[PDB]
Amino acid sequence: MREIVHIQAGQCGNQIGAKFWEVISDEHGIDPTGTYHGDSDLQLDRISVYYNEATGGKYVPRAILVDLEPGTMDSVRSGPFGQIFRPDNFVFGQSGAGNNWAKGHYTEGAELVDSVLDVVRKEAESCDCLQGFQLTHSLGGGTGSGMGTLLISKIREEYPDRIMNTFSVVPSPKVSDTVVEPYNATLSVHQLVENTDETYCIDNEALYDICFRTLKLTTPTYGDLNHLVSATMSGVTTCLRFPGQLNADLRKLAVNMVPFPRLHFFMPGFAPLTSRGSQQYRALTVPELTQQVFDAKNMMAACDPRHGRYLTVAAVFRGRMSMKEVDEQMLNVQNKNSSYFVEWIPNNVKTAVCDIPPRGLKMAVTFIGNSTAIQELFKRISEQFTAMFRRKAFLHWYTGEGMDEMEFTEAESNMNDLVSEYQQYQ
Amino acid sequence: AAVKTLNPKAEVARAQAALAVNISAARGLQDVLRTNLGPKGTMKMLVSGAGDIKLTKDGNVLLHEMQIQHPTASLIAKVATAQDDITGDGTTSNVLIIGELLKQADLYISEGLHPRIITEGFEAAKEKALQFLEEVKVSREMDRETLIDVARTSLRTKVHAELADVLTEAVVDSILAIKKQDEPIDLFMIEIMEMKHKSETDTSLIRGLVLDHGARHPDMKKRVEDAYILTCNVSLEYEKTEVNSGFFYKSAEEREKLVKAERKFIEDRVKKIIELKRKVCGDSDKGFVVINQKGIDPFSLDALSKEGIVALRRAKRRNMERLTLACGGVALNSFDDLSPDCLGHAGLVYEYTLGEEKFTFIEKCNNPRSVTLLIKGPNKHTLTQIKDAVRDGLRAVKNAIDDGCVVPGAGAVEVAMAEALIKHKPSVKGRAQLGVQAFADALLIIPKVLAQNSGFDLQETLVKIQAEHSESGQLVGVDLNTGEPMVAAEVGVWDNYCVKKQLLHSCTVIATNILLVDEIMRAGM
Amino acid sequence: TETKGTVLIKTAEELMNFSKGEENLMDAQVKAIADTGANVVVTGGKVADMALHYANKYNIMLVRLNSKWDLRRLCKTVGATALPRLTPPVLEEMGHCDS
Amino acid sequence: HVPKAPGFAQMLKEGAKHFSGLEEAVYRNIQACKELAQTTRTAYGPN
Amino acid sequence: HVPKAPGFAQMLKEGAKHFSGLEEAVYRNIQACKELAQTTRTAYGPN
Amino acid sequence: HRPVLVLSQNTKRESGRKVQSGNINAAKTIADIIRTCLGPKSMMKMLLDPMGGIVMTNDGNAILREIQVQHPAAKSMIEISRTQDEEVGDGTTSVIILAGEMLSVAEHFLEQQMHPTVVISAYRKALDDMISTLKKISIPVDISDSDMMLNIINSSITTKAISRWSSLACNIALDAVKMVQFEENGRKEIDIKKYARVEKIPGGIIEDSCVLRGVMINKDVTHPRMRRYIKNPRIVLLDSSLEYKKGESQTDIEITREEDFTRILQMEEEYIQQLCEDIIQLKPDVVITEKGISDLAQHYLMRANITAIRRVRKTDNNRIARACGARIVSRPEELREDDVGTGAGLLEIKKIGDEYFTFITDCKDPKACTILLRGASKEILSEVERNLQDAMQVCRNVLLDPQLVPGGGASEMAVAHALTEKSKAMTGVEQWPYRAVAQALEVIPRTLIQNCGASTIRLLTSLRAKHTQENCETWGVNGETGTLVDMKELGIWEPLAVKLQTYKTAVETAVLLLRIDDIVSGHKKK
Amino acid sequence: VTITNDGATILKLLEVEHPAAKVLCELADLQDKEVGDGTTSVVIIAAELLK
Amino acid sequence: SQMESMLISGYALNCVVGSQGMPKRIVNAKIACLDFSLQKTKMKLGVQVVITDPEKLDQIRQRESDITKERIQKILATGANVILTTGGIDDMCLKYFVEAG
Amino acid sequence: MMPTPVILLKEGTDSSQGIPQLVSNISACQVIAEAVRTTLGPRGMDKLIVDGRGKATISNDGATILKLLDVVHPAAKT
Amino acid sequence: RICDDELILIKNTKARTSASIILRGANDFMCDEMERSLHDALCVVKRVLES
Ligand SMILES: Nc1ncnc2c1ncn2[C@@H]1O[C@H](COP(=O)(O)OP(=O)(O)O)[C@@H](O)[C@H]1O
Ligand SMILES: Nc1ncnc2c1ncn2[C@@H]1O[C@H](COP(=O)(O)OP(=O)(O)O)[C@@H](O)[C@H]1O
Ligand SMILES: Nc1ncnc2c1ncn2[C@@H]1O[C@H](COP(=O)(O)OP(=O)(O)O)[C@@H](O)[C@H]1O
Ligand SMILES: [Mg+2]
Repeated sequence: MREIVHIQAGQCGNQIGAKFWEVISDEHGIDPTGTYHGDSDLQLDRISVYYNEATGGKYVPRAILVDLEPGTMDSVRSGPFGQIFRPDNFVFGQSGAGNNWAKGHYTEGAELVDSVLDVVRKEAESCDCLQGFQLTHSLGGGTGSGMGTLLISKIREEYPDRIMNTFSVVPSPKVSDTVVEPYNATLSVHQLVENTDETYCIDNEALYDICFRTLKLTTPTYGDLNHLVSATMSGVTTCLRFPGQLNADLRKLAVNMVPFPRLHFFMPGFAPLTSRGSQQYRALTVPELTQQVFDAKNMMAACDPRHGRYLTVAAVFRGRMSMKEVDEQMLNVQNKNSSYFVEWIPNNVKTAVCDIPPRGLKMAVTFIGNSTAIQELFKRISEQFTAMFRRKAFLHWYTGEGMDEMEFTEAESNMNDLVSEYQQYQ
Repeated sequence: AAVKTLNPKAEVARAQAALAVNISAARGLQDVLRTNLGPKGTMKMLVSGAGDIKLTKDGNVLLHEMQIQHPTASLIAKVATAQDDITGDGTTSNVLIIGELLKQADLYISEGLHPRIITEGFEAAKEKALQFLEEVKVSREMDRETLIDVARTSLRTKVHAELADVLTEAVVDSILAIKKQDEPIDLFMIEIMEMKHKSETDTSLIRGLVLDHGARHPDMKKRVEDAYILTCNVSLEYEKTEVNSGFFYKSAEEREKLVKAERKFIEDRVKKIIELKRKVCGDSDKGFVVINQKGIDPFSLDALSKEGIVALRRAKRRNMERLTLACGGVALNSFDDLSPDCLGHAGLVYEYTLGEEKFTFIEKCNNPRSVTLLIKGPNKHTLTQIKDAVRDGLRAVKNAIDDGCVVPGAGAVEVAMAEALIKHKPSVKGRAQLGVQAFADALLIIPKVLAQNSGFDLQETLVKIQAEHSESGQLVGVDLNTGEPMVAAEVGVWDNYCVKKQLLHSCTVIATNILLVDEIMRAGM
Repeated sequence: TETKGTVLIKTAEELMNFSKGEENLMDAQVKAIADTGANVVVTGGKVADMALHYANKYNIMLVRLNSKWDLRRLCKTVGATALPRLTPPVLEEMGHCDS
Repeated sequence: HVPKAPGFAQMLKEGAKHFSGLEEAVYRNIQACKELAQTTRTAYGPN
Repeated sequence: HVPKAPGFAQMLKEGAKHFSGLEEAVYRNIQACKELAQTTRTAYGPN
Repeated sequence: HRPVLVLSQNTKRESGRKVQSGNINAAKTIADIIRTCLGPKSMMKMLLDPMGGIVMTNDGNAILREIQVQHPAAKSMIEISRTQDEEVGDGTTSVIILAGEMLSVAEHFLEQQMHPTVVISAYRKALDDMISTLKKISIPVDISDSDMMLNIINSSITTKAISRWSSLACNIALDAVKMVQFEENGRKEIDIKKYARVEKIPGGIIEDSCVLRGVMINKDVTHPRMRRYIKNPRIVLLDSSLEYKKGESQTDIEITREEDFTRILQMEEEYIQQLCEDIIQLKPDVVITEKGISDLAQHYLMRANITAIRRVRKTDNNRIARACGARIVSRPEELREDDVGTGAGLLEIKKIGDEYFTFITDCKDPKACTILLRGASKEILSEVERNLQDAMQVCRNVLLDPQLVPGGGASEMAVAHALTEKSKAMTGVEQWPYRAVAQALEVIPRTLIQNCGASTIRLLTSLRAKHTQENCETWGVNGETGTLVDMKELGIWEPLAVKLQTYKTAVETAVLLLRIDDIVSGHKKK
Repeated sequence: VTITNDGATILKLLEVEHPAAKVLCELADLQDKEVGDGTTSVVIIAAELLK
Repeated sequence: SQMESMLISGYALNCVVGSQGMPKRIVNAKIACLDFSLQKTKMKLGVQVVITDPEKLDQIRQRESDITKERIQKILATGANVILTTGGIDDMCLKYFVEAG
Repeated sequence: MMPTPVILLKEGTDSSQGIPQLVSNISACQVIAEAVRTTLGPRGMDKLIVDGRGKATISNDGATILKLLDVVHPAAKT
Repeated sequence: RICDDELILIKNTKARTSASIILRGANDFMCDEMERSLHDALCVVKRVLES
């Protein structure tokens, strides 16, 4: 049981979602045209969670690809293993969003989202017990903010009680693509703290310095960008896709990640980060990988964990190792660096492990946890939102589609309330 | 130019330059879309970037799925979007009027005149064209034989006249048994399902509903006669509390007591269903079908299968609206007031599997007021031909029921309207004398395109049609078989009143605004 | 259970008897199908080590079917019904093959 | 020196192609389906 | 997405520009000759 | 590689005549863009957006907002038209032409070795004399008359594209302002942006467009058993949710007994039924909230014959609170009889183009209305929406200041003769820049004859001779024909707040751009 | 775009590199706190004192 | 223009009222200056809600708004008409100012 | 940002104007006067100028030093 | 009404009778110049009344 339907909505969601199934099909040994190539119940038991078994042995991924562009999703049509999905899981959009939040909701969203909900209904027929949904999108995209915010609200009319695990690609504080990026980031999050429970923060432009300095890449691109993001996506859904002693599904992850439901912005990441030549000349031990996730060199967002304080720490390891050394190593950091941890939690760092090795790396750990690192990033978004709205610059692009001046006022009051929500325990 | 000085990367078009951009682009959309107007039009195969075939010739699907990047083509595509949104047909004829309102006006603006003088003649010609349209409409009290000829005209122009005899019986008989006593007919009560069973000429009209999901348990009955429909909105699957609670137990004997107790609230919903089957005199067959919009766990599916209750799951939003009218029950959201008054009735509930995909059929209702057109096209692209023609035909008969009058057919409206503007051409008494002439010649493209697609002559046909109209009083039209002028009101070729009314209003305003554009430019970078 | 799952111990009597209480709970369920005359027990999911201890003790054969479409074809083969609950006293939904 | 032929009435495609007529559309669909008929003609029958 | 304005009636040049009217041709010839008048205005006279 | 010893790296320096005479040419360039969009014989200007949309308009504010310029003085003129758009409605295109002409005559005096502070001190003395001239030629307006207010709004939309449907658009814009004119305490206010929502629906004809006596939203009913046609409903507006959500705490429940897990699932159903019993004590008919409604709340409102709408926007809840007179409450157990929207008229869930629309119309005395626009496409409906915003704001200025100025060139020529006769007593070096302000006002009657194709020599010589006498003083330029007709017979009248804001902004634009003698560009900031 | 003529607002937004240039730029910032209008005249005197 | 620069004898606050149901003009007003967020009563990090009885669940959930509205009724019964807050007033607490005027 | 015409001024030429031009010419003559400043008087030193070919020429005459500096400034050539 | 925004005013405050100045200009570039020129003018009368 506990089936999860995946919804890859947006331009940036399909680029991550193309390599998201490349890791699952390689670790489980699922043949794209055969039946399976597994070995035991570590890989063959959890096939029915993320795949629906057809008659004959062919496995179909529970994935819905939504995009308001024909040319973007054609790479996932007949490209890098994109012919394995259902033909009705390829909902195209002939009208582009144009990096506008108001166009994807009132113009494009009024005619497409009734058909996108039909694809979730057909996927839920093969789900004997629906656990929840995931949503990979972006804040600086038109379809990621248009078909990601309106899709997450209409899915609660049919699924009001099920959990949600959204994946949000945050914009970068270093470079900018357009001036409406503080507009699209403020409007998408303002309806995201309303009735959701999980949201990560991944910065793509911040990973260009990680590939240049650590992964030893001279000229990075979008193909080298999404490789280590897929390692972070597979690290969260490790115990969900592989059985083990530390059983923790998405239902157990929704409770033990947030003491409060509103402050649900996490900082994903993983470890280690080795290049293509210096990987074999490095040994990986238990205190080596456990002490690398706390530093600033293993962050997926442009943040600084050296000036913050965490609330809940969860880590999933890869490989048969002694997990009693993880708790004893992290407890010694909580006594000497108690200003970075919680004072009333005796076991801040949670433990998770599996018996399936990853691709390429021998041992690997991932970092899932919230802190005050999102608080300093939410101030820069509201700072750019304040200067643009006070001059009322480019408001006719939004108010001409169905918005108003009071819509941005309520979107500014509650987003600055989230800044004071993180400012209490800082 | 002034825009080149401020922004060096900003293109511009001047007064005599921007007029040639909009007119030559309107001729580009006119010369493409004129090959599909009427029954003698040709099919267009539209291939996207993926490689799928979209074989259709409707004017709205042609303009949207066309690789064109032009600002003039985006204005006509938005007017063509609203023509296929509120009234169905009238999209191909929409673009051909705009293609002639800018081409006939170019003969005067380039010959010294101002574009505003032509737009003043379009408003004076629209006032006479609106008054003449109310004099040619025929009220026939919405007879069921009249609606056949209305649906036959809209269906022939999208199929090869072998399926038009089949789809007319599936469109007219579907639109009559929805609403009565002067009620607006809701088109959401008709379900359109795509099948692959027999052939394209096998689309039938199911009197009930066809659900695209089947039973999710192998022990359930596949064919159920004399069933009771119990429409539910509750969630029979396992749900947790909103507050994160979890369990705490001491021994292993108390572990199995918590699994039995956590399903007690789930089984209390199932016990309300199996006790309703015992209160409807279950000493017979007495089939029970639960559609159940929200999901059901396999624990409750195993409990309902032992009693003999077919239980579906994951229904649509409008399935609780169409089946509620068809079965006559009450779509409940709780099991606190279960009664036989909220139950439905169907004479036959059966399923059928088409390539590991079940389809639940519900038939034999008394007064359903909700039907389903079962399209069984062989290919994937042939399903898009019938679905785009059914909604073109359903919106045609919906306008003929709401409006009390019927408008005549092919050339019985456009030729008679153009002759009425010639006798009222000296009535303007000013410089706008040539504006009524440009509007009257633009309305004559509908007999010109229909005479061109049928293979006949263009100018020789329009002489004989205008001769029979000037020497008689009957609204004569175009015959696409012989070329002789034939009356459209007698041969059974009709049209909608709201289509011809909006063709005189949406095309005229979008032509007077395009002719008053002289500064096409691209700035903002 | 399905929500969280957590064992709560408050005294030494609940810790020492928890391991022996789990083995006696699994022993009564495997011997419940051995009294009904079963010989072959085919499951869909995984099987613990304590379930294999009493399957070889009461001499019943275990068959692991990881595919769920192959499990439905086995019910049409021997004429049985797939039970979603754990091992009951099976009244009449047993399978019957020859070898 | 050498001139060229530009677009005429509706060349608004951004890299797409267009086919119209009996020779450019109808006869080319026949010759493409003729090659699939000659492909599986050898694998037809008991021999 | 973003459309653009193409040539209209006589855009047949291979990299050459064109000026027509009073604002594009006559007013720009005046402002260009005005800059030469303001250039040599300082060097005019005995001072 | 040794660095170069420089100062203020990667920045520009420019001073002298290239900045004083450089900002004039940037102001003349923008004034030549919208010069063909002032008279009634104007033409539309099709624009292209970076989002992919198309803005086909002739309004001077909507054109300049779609232009991205790189010149610094050109960025100042765009913010001038944004100021005129927020203060008045039809005060846009006239300021950009006038500020370009006041800087056109200012470039002449900068070549005569005159200091720019002398021209600005003459501009401020000329600005104080243009305000006193318009107040002498004004006329009091009877705001209680309906036919008098229709002639004011018709004069503002004759330039725009809704001049063809002038008999319909004048009645819509007049009834929209008179409905939203709300006064609770001792302060009169007119809010035509938060309460007078202009919604456009593609389809139908423009002649069927009308202002509804109430509000409308694009929302369907939550359940098909709920009524879609109520005669006189009692609408109760909510703000909180009708669901069960997690509290703002770290609540966790330890479940040790068997009856504990089934009790929490029953207490979640009894909590929803408690707040559903608190809203039916006032016997309502329509429940409207902003957050989600669970299916347990839909069941109790179904058998109580209550039509519930789910996810109405917050700006739409503030608009329906003024129409029905309801109170937006956020607590179901604190409902009162004053929070019920009595007096609401017919409620009907219509369908316009395969989409349901909730209509709340036919109210007794609504304080907020919704203009229903129906046209050919979304392209021309954005034009009528931008023209009705310029038609409702010019009615707001008359209701706050009932004075009219004779427009159509008669306003500019009545002050240009007043500045000429007052310049005879100057006797100084500021006399000649004082005369250029009266000559700069001539560009507004220059534009009305250049758009219709009339002569600018034979007409302006006769128009200047008509204002030599003090008796008539109201002769303007008729843009329809092209002759000189008195504005007392045509009916072209502009409000006082439009003409005062036009002259105050065009002078101070020339004040700012004449004190600029240096430009530094190339530095960064935080 | 920032249109100003005060001696403090110009030199604060203007980027400088020379160490002798940062003395005169920080001299204008001190005139706002101590006096508040005296912040074009100090920069011309302090540069002519060095000339 | 620059000749319409108002000299407001008093103070000119650069903020909005928020909810559009409050009287925007109050004569003879009594200003209540306070700095604490008028939101729902959220417990701190050291305090958690661990309930052992399902009957005591709904009384704790209603207590987060009853303690919140207890402060808003004792600052409003003293004649205060204008309340200035540097923190945050959520949508539940805005009802008590519209109801009391 | 100011001059953006369709036809430019001459080709690409830059020209200073007024009072900043004259101080630019006076300060340019001060730099070229330092190459003859230390060569005056009986206690004045000589200077050594090396060209691109490597030929060394040590002198103290003003007609010898200034001809080997290769000055391209217009006012400093006077 | 402050030209399409909301501004709250308090009249004479009944205790100290303070003052606030609302500036009115053509564009945002003049309003930033009018704010800097008014703040330098407030510092002149401050030093005269003190010293
Ligand atoms: N059987 C017929 N005989 C003559 N004319 C017909 C017939 N059927 C349709 N037409 C004409 O074809 C024209 C276009 O029909 P259709 O293609 O359905 O609408 P549109 O062109 O707007 O998409 C109509 O104006 C009608 O007069
Ligand atoms: N019938 C008419 N006769 C003469 N002049 C007219 C007529 N209608 C409008 N005008 C003039 O056209 C001008 C249009 O100004 P407009 O661009 O609407 O200003 P804004 O941009 O502030 O709205 C008005 O100043 C008015 O004097
Ligand atoms: N009416 C006037 N007559 C003569 N000189 C004046 C007049 N008004 C101002 N000034 C001079 O202009 C100068 C302006 O200096 P300013 O730039 O304000 O200094 P700071 O930058 O320190 O504020 C003053 O030194 C003053 O002497
Ligand atoms: Mg106007």
